[PDB]
Amino acid sequence: SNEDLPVPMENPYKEPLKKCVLCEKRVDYKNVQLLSQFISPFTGCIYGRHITGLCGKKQREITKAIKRAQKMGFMPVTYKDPAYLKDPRVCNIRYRE
Amino acid sequence: VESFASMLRHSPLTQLGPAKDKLVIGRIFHIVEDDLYIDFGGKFHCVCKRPDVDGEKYQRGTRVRLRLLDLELTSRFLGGTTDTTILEADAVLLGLQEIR
Amino acid sequence: SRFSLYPPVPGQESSLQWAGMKFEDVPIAHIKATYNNTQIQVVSATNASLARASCGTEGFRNAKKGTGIAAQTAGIAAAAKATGKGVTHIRVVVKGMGPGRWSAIKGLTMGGLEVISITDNTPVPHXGCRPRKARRL
Amino acid sequence: AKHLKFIARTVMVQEGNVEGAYRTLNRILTTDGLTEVISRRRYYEKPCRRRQRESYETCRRIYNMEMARKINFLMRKNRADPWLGC
Amino acid sequence: QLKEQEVLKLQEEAKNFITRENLEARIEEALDSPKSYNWAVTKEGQVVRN
Amino acid sequence: VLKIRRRKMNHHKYRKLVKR
Amino acid sequence: NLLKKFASKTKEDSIRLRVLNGLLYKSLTELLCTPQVSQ
Amino acid sequence: IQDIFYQEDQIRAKFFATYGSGQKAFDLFNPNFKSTCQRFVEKYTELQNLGETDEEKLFVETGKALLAEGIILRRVRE
Amino acid sequence: PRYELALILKAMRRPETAAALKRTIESLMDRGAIVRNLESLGERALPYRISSHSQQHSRGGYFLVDFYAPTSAVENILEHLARDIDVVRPNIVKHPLTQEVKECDGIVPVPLEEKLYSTKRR
Amino acid sequence: KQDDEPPSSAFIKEYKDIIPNIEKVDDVVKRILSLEMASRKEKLKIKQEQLMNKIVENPEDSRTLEAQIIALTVRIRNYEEHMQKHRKDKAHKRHLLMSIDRRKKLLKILR
Amino acid sequence: FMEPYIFGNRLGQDIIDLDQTALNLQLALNFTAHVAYRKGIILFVSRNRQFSHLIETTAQACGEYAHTRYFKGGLLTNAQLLFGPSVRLPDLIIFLH
RNA sequence: UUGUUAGGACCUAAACUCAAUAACGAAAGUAAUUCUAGUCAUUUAUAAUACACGACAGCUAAGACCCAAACUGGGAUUAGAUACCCCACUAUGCUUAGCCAUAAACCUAAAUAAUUAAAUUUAACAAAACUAUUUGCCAGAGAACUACUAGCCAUAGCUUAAAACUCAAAGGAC
Ligand code: FES
Ligand SMILES: [Mg+2]
Ligand SMILES: [Mg+2]
Ligand SMILES: [Mg+2]
Ligand SMILES: [Mg+2]
Ligand SMILES: [Mg+2]
Ligand SMILES: [Mg+2]
Ligand SMILES: [Mg+2]
Ligand SMILES: [Mg+2]
Repeated sequence: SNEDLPVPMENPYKEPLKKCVLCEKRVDYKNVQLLSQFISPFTGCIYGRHITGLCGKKQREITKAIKRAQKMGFMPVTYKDPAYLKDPRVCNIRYRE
Repeated sequence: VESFASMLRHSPLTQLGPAKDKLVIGRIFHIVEDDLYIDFGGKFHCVCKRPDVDGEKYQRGTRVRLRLLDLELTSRFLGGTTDTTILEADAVLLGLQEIR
Repeated sequence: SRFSLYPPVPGQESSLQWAGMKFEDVPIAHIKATYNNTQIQVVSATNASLARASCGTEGFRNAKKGTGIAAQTAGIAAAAKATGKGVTHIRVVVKGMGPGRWSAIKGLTMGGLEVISITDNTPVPHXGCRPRKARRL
Repeated sequence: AKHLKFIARTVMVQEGNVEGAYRTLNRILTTDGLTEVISRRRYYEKPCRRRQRESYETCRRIYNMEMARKINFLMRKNRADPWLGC
Repeated sequence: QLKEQEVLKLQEEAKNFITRENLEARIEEALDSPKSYNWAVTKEGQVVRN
Repeated sequence: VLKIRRRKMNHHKYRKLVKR
Repeated sequence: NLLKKFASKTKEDSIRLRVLNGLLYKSLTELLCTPQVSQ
Repeated sequence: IQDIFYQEDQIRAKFFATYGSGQKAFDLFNPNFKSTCQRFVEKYTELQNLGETDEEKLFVETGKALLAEGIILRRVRE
Repeated sequence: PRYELALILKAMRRPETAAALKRTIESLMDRGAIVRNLESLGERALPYRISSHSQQHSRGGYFLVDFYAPTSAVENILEHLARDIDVVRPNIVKHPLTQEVKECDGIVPVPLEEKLYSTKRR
Repeated sequence: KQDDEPPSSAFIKEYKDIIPNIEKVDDVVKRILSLEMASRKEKLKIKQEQLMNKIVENPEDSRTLEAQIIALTVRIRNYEEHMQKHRKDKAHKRHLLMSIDRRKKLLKILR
Repeated sequence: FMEPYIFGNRLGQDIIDLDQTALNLQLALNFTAHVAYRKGIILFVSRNRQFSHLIETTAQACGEYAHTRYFKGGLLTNAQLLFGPSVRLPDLIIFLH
């Protein structure tokens, strides 16, 4: 009929979905340096997923690892260890104005 | 006579592929204060702001360079059964095209 | 080469000294700011009491005992007692969230003491004791 | 009670600006939600009321974000009239 | 094939398991070499071991 | 509206009567 | 139903009003001494 | 509604992922405009008519042919 | 199954620390275990002050012991280690390596409309 | 009790037919892959397989009514052992009574 | 009700079959000619303000009428009150928009 | 008594942030940590006179007891306070064994498989509509979550559930 008619196919130009910072990375309770990047420096409170930027799965993984680390004598509870204050910033939170 | 299906396949707009982060040439057809209305060959025009450098050069008929983002700005909002369109395109004016 | 809001880390070497004292040595001003009375106690870094004051001891009574100006007087009174004992720099640990929480710290400054840091120790239970029932008014 | 004292919830005064230190400590304790927690924990909120309150906040936050999105989506179309006289 | 390989891998790994004979020697090797599980990520998702 | 109030008021008068 | 819900287009008094006035003042003063309401 | 996808789009998608959009700007007012990407697809087709069956072979050979033509193709991973 | 022990030990000199790790690992073997690896993480300051056996501790030596044991031995091991006077805090968990990092494509956009079907009902 | 209980030296169902082929395997490796270092769930997969061989004509098929009945007898006897220790577990007491009733329904269709 | 006329969706932008457009446009132009031939009144109607002056200039060139402004309620259903007792309504309305 | 304690003891009770999450369970219900046990295939719908469960409050017995708190006492308030507010304190909330079987036990939606067009706002409002299958249930309101009856560890209890008589309405959504 017509050679120029469009051909059914999956979108070639499809854009890959957006991954979180921890996508496909092991989250362990002993890696307190990674865990400390998602708590508050002053209170030690876990940040929500609107701050950490994580997905549901990794948000739950970090939460379960911080609590296990805190309960097994690896991580503090009421603050962030001063030795990890220098690590990079991944969380969308600015205490200073 | 060429068929419509052939025309669409070989059309410059069909060749562009996705219009995000593409480079295109536009023409200024309407100016309102420091807002330039630029036709880049699509359905909807874009509207950019006159650059501080060489502001006087951007007059009507002047061909410029653009970085497309969307061909039409549209978005569905809560409680809407159809998309809300502002009947405008999104592009970033980069500067005048060298006549050469 | 910038100021750090975070306090010095205990057990490390720092260049920050106040009146030839390290951070761990600077005396502590314990402010208990409740909704009725604001108490203040100043202690040395070895936990020895030096000054004490409160809105009640100043002479305020009942609802006046729980105002901002009442706590300010208590801080100025605690400062004067502390200044006599030989205290120039204090670490302010403010427990409680009452009306004279800030005013007590402002009185201490007016009394001639130099605050170098402000800590908060308001009790926050992690799940704890059932609070009293809501008031119906 | 078992942790180290003066690391948690401690700000440092810069150049004797004792008020600025306190005002920053307040912004910290509020951003972290400790302020609301201490206020609400004065009296007992019953489990049924806590769930009603949290469901309302979530729906309130969703509606305030979408309405802001609609206003910000049409922020650019608010410009000088190009077709004045028509 | 997969299960045969998995069994063989465990057999090779079992060479270096601890036993009563090599307990004290393996204890001293562990004390000599500390290990670290700490690492951090950037906003780009890149590990940053120190 | 008045139907639960009436069940309540009717139920209230039965519990009082049972007590007497 | 969110849009429907949140559009929302459609001597006793003397002693009671001496307690609400005092308490509301006590409470609103505390609200404004923190960033809780707003910065 | 049929999604309009021609067979050239498979080639065009690879070109945009490997080299991005040609540094020359698209002119959508010229009805017969030939972009750098459309020339890549015209040469890629010619080689495929000869009978090359490997997509990798057709992608690197077309790049060499355009390099001889003088077109500046930058393999921008960024 | 495969379990990872997390053994915080009292801060001691190497002679006594080595004796503590020999006595400990021997107990695992006596309970029918197959010890696979021993790792040290170093002496450090505890995140908080842990009180064990009528002594307050601020520093301890962190160690990991990878091993296999029946499901019935896990409880007996923890009971024995809790009675040891050189053990600040023993914690047995299922070995992390037995758990495999899942494969994720990405975050698919969720329409808020299908979140007000979720949240309005809640 | 029942006539057959899997020995502790038996290999798990994944490696039941793989280790015999391997020429030589260490005692430790056999012990890691035995039923001593496995969960109770693994020991139940061996009990079921033993019964399927001894009863079903074609043990390869597990969708037959006779095979489904065998699957529920292992679960039923498992829930009973659970309930002998957890006397006040009401979720598992329900699981036991619902499987018993399920087995009766399947035995009725088979008959 | 427009899906019959849409050739397809080119990466989010619906494309309009120009073969149906030619057939429909032929009928519409033929009908517009017979109406104009018989001396009927033709009213061009649009509310797009970019093309308000162009459409008013076109109507004047043709010899017909244009209404590109705010449309009063009742203009056609209550025309006698608005325009007069014997006002003749349009015989054809061309909606550019 | 108070404040401080980087002093000691206790291991009672409850589980911040995470949670802007929407998972698990038949429902009730369930989110401190770890480990053990553990949810799984009947084609699908359809069950009581049987079996097993069932928030909170309450009963029985032995314990626990930080805090909260019916009742009770004290203080104030008011023409009166038998309440609201303040202080003290008990049953009770907890554990171990039973019992009781009640909720606006509500998503005020029986389950299951369809379809989205039948020119279906087929009242309105909720939650778009609608077909088929099977069971349960309903037939004006009040009298009546009542009387009597039978069953039940329930004894001021629960489930089951009328009539006389009265009215011309009751009721629902806007
Ligand atoms: S987006 Fe892949 S794990 Fe978070
Ligand atoms: Mg307890
Ligand atoms: Mg298990
Ligand atoms: Mg009591
Ligand atoms: Mg409900
Ligand atoms: Mg009842
Ligand atoms: Mg009755
Ligand atoms: Mg009866
Ligand atoms: Mg009747």
